[PDB]
Amino acid sequence: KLPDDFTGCVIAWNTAKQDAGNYYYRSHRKTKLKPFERDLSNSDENGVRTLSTYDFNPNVPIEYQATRVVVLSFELLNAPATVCGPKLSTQLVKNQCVNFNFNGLKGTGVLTDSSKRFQSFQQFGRDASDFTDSVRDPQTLEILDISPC
Amino acid sequence: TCGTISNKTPPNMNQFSSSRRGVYYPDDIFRSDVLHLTQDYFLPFNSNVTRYLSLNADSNRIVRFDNPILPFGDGIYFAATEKSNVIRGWIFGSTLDNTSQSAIIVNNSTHIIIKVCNFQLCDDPMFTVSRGQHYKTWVYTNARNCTYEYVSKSFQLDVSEKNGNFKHLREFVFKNVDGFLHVYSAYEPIDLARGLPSGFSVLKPILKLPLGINITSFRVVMTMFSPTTSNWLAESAAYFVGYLKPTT
Ligand SMILES: *[C@@H]1O[C@H](CO)[C@@H](O[C@@H]2O[C@H](CO)[C@@H](O)[C@H](O)[C@H]2NC(C)=O)[C@H](O)[C@H]1NC(C)=O
Ligand SMILES: *[C@@H]1O[C@H](CO)[C@@H](O)[C@H](O)[C@H]1NC(C)=O
Ligand SMILES: *[C@@H]1O[C@H](CO)[C@@H](O)[C@H](O)[C@H]1NC(C)=O
Ligand SMILES: *[C@@H]1O[C@H](CO)[C@@H](O)[C@H](O)[C@H]1NC(C)=O
Ligand SMILES: *[C@@H]1O[C@H](CO)[C@@H](O)[C@H](O)[C@H]1NC(C)=O
Repeated sequence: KLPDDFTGCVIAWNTAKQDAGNYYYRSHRKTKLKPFERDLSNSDENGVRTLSTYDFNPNVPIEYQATRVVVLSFELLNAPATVCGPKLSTQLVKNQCVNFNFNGLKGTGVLTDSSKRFQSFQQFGRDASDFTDSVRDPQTLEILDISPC
Repeated sequence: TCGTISNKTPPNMNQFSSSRRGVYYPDDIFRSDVLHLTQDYFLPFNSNVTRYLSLNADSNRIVRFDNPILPFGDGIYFAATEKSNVIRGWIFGSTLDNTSQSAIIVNNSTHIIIKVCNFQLCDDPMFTVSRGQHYKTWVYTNARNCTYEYVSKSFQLDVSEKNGNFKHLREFVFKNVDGFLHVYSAYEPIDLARGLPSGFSVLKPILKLPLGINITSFRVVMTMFSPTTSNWLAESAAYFVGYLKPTT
């Protein structure tokens, strides 16, 4: 089960040539799973198995053919970046109105040094308007102020 | 193998107030200099909180070692008032037997261990202390299909049967949401013989554990002590359980 608040990507591809064999799915349960809950129970109370079997062969009709699924779940917190796209980094350009992109936080404004104390994990700062008024430079870890252009 | 306890007295389940005790950060969003009003599972202020004891009274041969299987609600508040590190951790799951996966979170004397497996639990999941030092772990007999493990960096506890009134209050909130067990905690120095002290507490996020398990029930893992590796003795500690309720 995916949550309603899911952010992420679902990826799948057919592998009927690779993933021949027996694989199992739960056909019945007394209650639905919670989001990202798992239930590994094979036997019931009496001993008969609660799991149904996929028979996967390249000979089965397409709808029954095996697909691998990868589900990527993401977060974009005010915390250090852990996975990034391949973008190359440019030099800083302070005291000019520029477009910027820090850890994928795009924007435009004027960059300057700042007196801001950030928390050890904190990557950006926002004022009461949610205007992002500061950002941690991921290269130097120095804190830059962002001003309106 | 397992330890055993003969003739526990049953839990008396006396009740105390969570007076502003047990606030925690409701979401991972960083906020500064703001007032945030939010609907979430919180322990309401002045809520009833149930006390459970480990206690020994040889003059009556009274033993308490209150480790019942407690329900896990929409999460729990947990507080230990402590002096000799009797409370070592928790077991989370549904059946709390080999028919289901359960998560064990325990301060094993040199490492915090987190495991998710089809544990066969002991009837009394416990640690043991001989002569003021770690003896053996009687938490589970078989691990079976483990699917998560974490072990914290090395340390040492003080494990002696220290005398007097309680000196450590350790507070926790547990939430199981979207397949993460969230753990929040705070620590306060205390100097009291009974109950929870009144006071405001905010609990920092300690863990998000991607445990896909169904958590319906829990119980505490506690130490027993001996000088002679036999006739294991309960030792005075108390823990307090409160239930999170959907409140603003
Ligand atoms: C999680 O585990 C609990 C306990 O194992 C499950 O509760 C059982 O649910 C069925 C149907 O609702 C009842 O007939 C049983 O009596 C319940 N047992 C207990 C001890 O309460 C629960 O269904 C599991 N799944 C979820 C999503 O909570
Ligand atoms: C890479 O990052 C580190 C730490 O953020 C920094 O010291 C270094 O200057 C950066 N760039 C290069 C080319 O090393
Ligand atoms: C539990 O709460 C009720 C009201 O919230 C209170 O009357 C009662 O005294 C509490 N429990 C005990 C043991 O006092
Ligand atoms: C548990 O503690 C014992 C000694 O206290 C230590 O030998 C062991 O390594 C610890 N557990 C793990 C998983 O490291
Ligand atoms: C669990 O482990 C047993 C062996 O101890 C194995 O036979 C069984 O298939 C395993 N189940 C899963 C779901 O991994």
